Amino acid sequence: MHVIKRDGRQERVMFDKITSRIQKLCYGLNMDFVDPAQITMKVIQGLYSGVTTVELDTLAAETAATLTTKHPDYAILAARIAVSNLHKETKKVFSDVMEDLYNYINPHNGKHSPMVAKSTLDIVLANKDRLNSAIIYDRDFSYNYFGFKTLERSYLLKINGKVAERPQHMLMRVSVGIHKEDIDAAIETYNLLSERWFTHASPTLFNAGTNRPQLSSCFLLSMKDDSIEGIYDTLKQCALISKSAGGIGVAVSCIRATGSYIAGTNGNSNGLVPMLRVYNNTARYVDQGGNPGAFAIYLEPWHLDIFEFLDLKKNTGKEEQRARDLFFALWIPDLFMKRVETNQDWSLMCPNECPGLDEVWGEEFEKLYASYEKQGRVRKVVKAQQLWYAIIESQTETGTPYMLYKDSCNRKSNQQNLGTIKCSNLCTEIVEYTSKDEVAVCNLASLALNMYVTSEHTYDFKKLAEVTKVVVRNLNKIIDINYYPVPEACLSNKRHRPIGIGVQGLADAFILMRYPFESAEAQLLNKQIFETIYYGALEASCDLAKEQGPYETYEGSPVSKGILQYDMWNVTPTDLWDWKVLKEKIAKYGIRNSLLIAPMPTASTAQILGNNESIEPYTSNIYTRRVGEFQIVNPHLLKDLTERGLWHEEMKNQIIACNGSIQSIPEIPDDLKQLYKTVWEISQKTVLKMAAERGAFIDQSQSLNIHIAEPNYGKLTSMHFYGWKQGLKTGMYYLRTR
Amino acid sequence: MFDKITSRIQKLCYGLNMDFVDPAQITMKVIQGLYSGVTTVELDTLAAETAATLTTKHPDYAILAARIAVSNLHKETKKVFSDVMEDLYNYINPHNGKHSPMVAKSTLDIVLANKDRLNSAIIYDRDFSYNYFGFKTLERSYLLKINGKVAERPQHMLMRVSVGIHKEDIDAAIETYNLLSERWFTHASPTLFNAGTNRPQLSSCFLLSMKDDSIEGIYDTLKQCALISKSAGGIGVAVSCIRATGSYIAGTNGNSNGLVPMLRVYNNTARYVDQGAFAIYLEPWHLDIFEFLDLKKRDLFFALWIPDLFMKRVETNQDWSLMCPNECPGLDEVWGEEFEKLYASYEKQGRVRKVVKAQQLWYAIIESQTETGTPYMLYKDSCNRKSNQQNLGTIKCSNLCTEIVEYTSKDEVAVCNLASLALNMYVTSEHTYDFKKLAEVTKVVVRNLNKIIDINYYPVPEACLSNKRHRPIGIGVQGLADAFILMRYPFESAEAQLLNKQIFETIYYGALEASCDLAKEQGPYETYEGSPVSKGILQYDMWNVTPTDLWDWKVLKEKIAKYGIRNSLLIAPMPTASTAQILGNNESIEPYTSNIYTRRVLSGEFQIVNPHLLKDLTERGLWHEEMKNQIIACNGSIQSIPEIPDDLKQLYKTVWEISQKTVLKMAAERGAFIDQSQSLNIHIAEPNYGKLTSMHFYGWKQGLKTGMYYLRTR
Ligand SMILES: CC(C)(NC(=O)CN1C(=O)c2ccccc2C1=O)C(=O)NCCCC[C@@H](N)C(=O)O
Ligand SMILES: Cc1cn([C@H]2C[C@H](O)[C@@H](COP(=O)(O)OP(=O)(O)OP(=O)(O)O)O2)c(=O)[nH]c1=O
Ligand SMILES: Cc1cn([C@H]2C[C@H](O)[C@@H](COP(=O)(O)OP(=O)(O)OP(=O)(O)O)O2)c(=O)[nH]c1=O
Repeated sequence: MHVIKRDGRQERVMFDKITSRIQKLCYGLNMDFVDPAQITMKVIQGLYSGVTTVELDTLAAETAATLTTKHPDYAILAARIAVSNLHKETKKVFSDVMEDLYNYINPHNGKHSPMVAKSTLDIVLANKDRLNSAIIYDRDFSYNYFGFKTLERSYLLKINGKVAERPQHMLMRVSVGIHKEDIDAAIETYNLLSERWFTHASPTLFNAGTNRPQLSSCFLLSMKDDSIEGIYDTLKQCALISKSAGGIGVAVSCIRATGSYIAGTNGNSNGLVPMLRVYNNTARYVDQGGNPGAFAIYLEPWHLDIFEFLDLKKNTGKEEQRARDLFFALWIPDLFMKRVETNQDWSLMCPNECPGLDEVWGEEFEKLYASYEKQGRVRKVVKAQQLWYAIIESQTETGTPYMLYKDSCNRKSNQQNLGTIKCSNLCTEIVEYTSKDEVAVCNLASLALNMYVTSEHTYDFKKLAEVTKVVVRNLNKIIDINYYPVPEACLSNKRHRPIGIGVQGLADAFILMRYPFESAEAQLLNKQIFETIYYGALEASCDLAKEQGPYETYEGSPVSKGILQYDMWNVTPTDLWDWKVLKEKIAKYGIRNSLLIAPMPTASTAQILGNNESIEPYTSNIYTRRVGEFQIVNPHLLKDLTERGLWHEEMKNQIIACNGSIQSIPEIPDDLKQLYKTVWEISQKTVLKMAAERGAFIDQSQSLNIHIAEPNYGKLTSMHFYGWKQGLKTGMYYLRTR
Repeated sequence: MFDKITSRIQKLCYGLNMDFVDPAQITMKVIQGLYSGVTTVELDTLAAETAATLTTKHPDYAILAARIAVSNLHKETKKVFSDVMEDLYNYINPHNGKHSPMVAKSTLDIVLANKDRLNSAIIYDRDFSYNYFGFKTLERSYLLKINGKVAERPQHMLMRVSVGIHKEDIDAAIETYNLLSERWFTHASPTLFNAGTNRPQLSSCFLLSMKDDSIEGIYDTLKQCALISKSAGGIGVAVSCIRATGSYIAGTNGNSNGLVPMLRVYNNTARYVDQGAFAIYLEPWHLDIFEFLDLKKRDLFFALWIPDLFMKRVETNQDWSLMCPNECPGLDEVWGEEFEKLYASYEKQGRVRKVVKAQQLWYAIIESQTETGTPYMLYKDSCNRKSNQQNLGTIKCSNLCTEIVEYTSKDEVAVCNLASLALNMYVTSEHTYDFKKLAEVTKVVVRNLNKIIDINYYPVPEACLSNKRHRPIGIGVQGLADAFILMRYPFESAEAQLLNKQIFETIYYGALEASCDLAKEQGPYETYEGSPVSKGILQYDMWNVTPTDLWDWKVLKEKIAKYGIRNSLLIAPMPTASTAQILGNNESIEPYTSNIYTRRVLSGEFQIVNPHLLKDLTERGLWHEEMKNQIIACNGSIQSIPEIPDDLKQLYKTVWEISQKTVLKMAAERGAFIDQSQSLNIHIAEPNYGKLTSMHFYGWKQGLKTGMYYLRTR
């Protein structure tokens, strides 16, 4: 028939032609129920006397995509269809893409617009010879579809509207954006970024090697002062960060509660309820412009406005008086948990009546708080369980507030010497020091935990621990060259140098190592997996101290005084790793990095390489993405449903009506039922259990979500108090129900 | 006892024309207190209260109601100024315990040395000069309050204001006091508030230009904004410089959300920081102009900064290009016959983001005004061509009240510290106007306001740099309505029109003669050289209005040509709401809005009628409880009731039936002797868009700076 080619000529569209043009790609697929026949069918069964070739692979790719439910290989295939009709549509070699990206011109103004950077490009052509050939473009056939169309949507820079990079072109520029002048490691960084041994978090990918590269995600802000001059110089600070697309965690603990005396202008303060709507509208003002930004507010429960802090995301409320786009978080000191569970009363205080109440934690905070109580100098006295179910009443309504434990989050941080951490980040994993002239930042890089497994289901620990070895130096260099939108951010992270190495797909990891997520083997691996990262991190940060000198303010720190993160948890480690010689190695030289581990949640940067989204296990065995609107079942799961033939259309529909609960239907081996157990089914005691076990080797904190489709009050009460009781820094990210 | 209170009562009824005043009916309504309880002051509490109720019978019951509250304010306040000042600095906040000096050591110290002459120069029978409703606006905020109890007397606060301004200058202090106390004028509200206090703010005015289009500049304007709302200041903001909705963002590759989500951050800011509200000045060429008049349809007041074109292409039924100040830069920053050439550029260059018929825009503004009242109308190309800061550059906005027109920049956020004139104190018991002292008093006020410039604690250093060079001062007025009424003029009359020419002339040449005097002493304001008046041509020349033979300006033109003036701008009629709800004079320059009005004192609601109306009504007997109701039924109008000699309903007519054609008339006739603008309110309660279209243009055809403040309906 009738398709106009890549030319401008015509070709007889034939089934024999297309089914073989797909057979060109199907390599690395068990091609036993993978079948290029029945792609071509629905395609040709709509092929009209028209329709070009690329605009036929629009059909061919998006059709093999929808038929991923037949096998998780079809997604990886539907990718190559779209990728190959991106390859023949994209410039073939790297230096030619880069040169073509800097000479970019904006057709609105005519203003010459450097997509990349002169700070980068000129080092790029400098090694054009080997760099260009050091790119295996056969590695963007290793991505799955639903990840690739997270890639091209916003990760692959386009020119005037259409794609300008290939995924490898994007990955190499990233590895060039990081090391710039360095090449022996730049291609090394690429050579792990490409075959997905890991990834840098979202912003490190976008504008690595653009002019003023902004390589940092979330940022942290303590309130400058208890002053409008300090407040709006804080408000400016964060508005600037959301300019440069930055997540933000703010300690607003420092602020005059509602009804607190103002000496300067003889009125009472308005509290945070009005002060925070200011941040609310700041958020959906400056997005970056084109989807919205949002900041995580960290108010400590001793603050008089804590109840009204909690009324703030009740679905639909009181209009002129309520905020939405802000995310809320609790920076909880041990004491509150204590006399909730002892059911003794609780004092609510103003940080001005009771000054310096946010800049103190733990045993030091036990008494300073009780000192005001004896003086009588508090505003509200309420039974501690009040504030407690009122929090749960807020969480059961929404999912917020977040739950961080200050006197667990400060007890076990390497930044203690700098003072009290008054807050965490947007997604509650980063626990760094913040102040008037300091706003520490997140240097983030996900780890694809599923990749370090043998085809014999044994773990490749000594490679995980040296990939991190590379991950740490990347994030170090990122600290220097990263554009800091605010001068304090620089002169913070330039000081402390905290980097946050996150992980993803430990959902997938447990599964592909053949472990049920709950098993006493997972458990048993969950240690060592995070022993591995931390070890490789400390080992890498140590080699860096002996080369560039320990960060500003290194000694004073827990490690400089000779006692490490797990030692703070009293959780003595496992003997993979000879920790004695690491401590000693850390001891002559030091470390370059204040904090290292931060299991940060990754969504887009997880969607991209098919791993399931942070540390959380699979939520629904069958789930969906939209870029049509495609059904996708768990890869792993269908991997085994087909190996032994228990997957039909009279099975797919059964699992959908289960929310992935493949536990009901008894034609599936209980070897798989245990293994692919949806997170809901998992009594979450064990998840936080696990978190605490792995948290011992986490410098900062870990963004943990909690899933119970049927959330009671005590069944939520006994949840937090498990996590807090057994040591966690971050108790809960979101609450998911239905 | 009944015969004990009535004695206690006209022991204060002196000066109150005792025919339609009667002391017994006061004692009668208070005996409902029934005694067997109530202190010695609770009596006098509701006794004043009772007298204030009866302003309905005579405006003298109000003045009496004052003294009652006042004579039992002096009872519960010690009687000497230096004492009051002493306890005001030796104040301790007992919620706390820390030392909190409510006045200033820097001023007390100044008080105690010149103590013996200051305390005696204070006349303490001038608190009796105020009337009740004025007195309890005073009670609330102006009189400093030691531990809840009023620590000051009106005198004690006013002498504090005098001493706060002159500081070491005592001879000029009793000066400013004796005409502050004899109500010959008054300073701005924040002045009377923190004059002589620790870290004093003496300004409200306050203007702001976006120091950029960038976030960095958006929030250092916002940082500045909250800082000023901290210091209890209302701001006019120039936001014309800001990216329209969707106008391509640079390195973030985003597109702008434009104005609306921005102003919402300012909205919320304006509500977060009280101890307030901001005005936002957006020129009609900005693209987001339609997303602009829907926000009004909130804590922000809105305003258009209109160039001559927009009107010229609204009459002529001609199109209109809405532009982005980024595609079409420097567009807000240019004015007049020149601006139209720059605007017509991007017209021909074609870079325009949305073009609509200009009259559609226009009625779209009338649609927002009829509902709300906003936006304020101020004519750009009509402000700068008649402004004395025309040399410093295009003035890009006005204040939150639209009387101030001052240059604003990267670090110059102009203030216009303020003081109003009691225009009704200048009359004879021979019904002729006293122009002599009006200059003389204005002579003083300029110098005080200029002392205020030097001592004022400025919230942002940018405001300091603006006031120290320009040294501008907004000298406003009040009781315009009462002046005509005491000169026995109708507001609309031609001898209202004579006099109003003259009235602002004497003020202008009173202020110019005053501003000329402290170029001698200190040296011309630094950016004098270049300004239109350093170029020997004044405000009334830019309107080309030949002044009255009243004064000899040829003399004044020629004083100024020598030494010069320490000030850039001089005249600027406020809307003196509280700042005038004290003396007994009608709010700014507008006529009597409604002959009978009511103010809410806490819980009570007292019927208060036009003090001159009733006092002329009663002179005839033709006033009563039926007359009374008939006037409230008209929401002000006394034209219905034919009993009234038709001479008096010319005199007291309300601004409703005062043909606005002719309000904007007199507004132009005085605007020539006004260095800045004028807060002009517009009043029609049944407003076809036709009326609004014709009243608006009458303004910019007549060359006004402010086309319109508020719209006012029902
Ligand atoms: C208030 C007044 C008329 N009467 C009182 O102090 C006490 N009293 C009575 O035994 C009595 C009986 C029946 C009706 C009303 C009253 C009443 O008021 C008074 O002047 N009583 C004289 C006693 C000194 C206190 C007093 N001057 C004050 O400051 O209120
Ligand atoms: C509404 C809105 C405006 N803006 C504005 C304010 C930012 O400073 C600007 C982008 O910053 P820049 O990229 O620095 O702006 P620019 O280089 O194009 O020139 P200018 O600063 O004068 O605009 O766009 C946003 O960035 N985000 C938004 O959501
Ligand atoms: C002016 C103002 C302050 N505040 C509160 C919140 C801020 O923490 C703080 C900043 O303003 P200030 O009260 O002026 O801060 P301050 O340290 O100078 O306190 P004081 O004047 O009593 O000596 O006041 C409001 O809540 N609303 C307001 O309008």
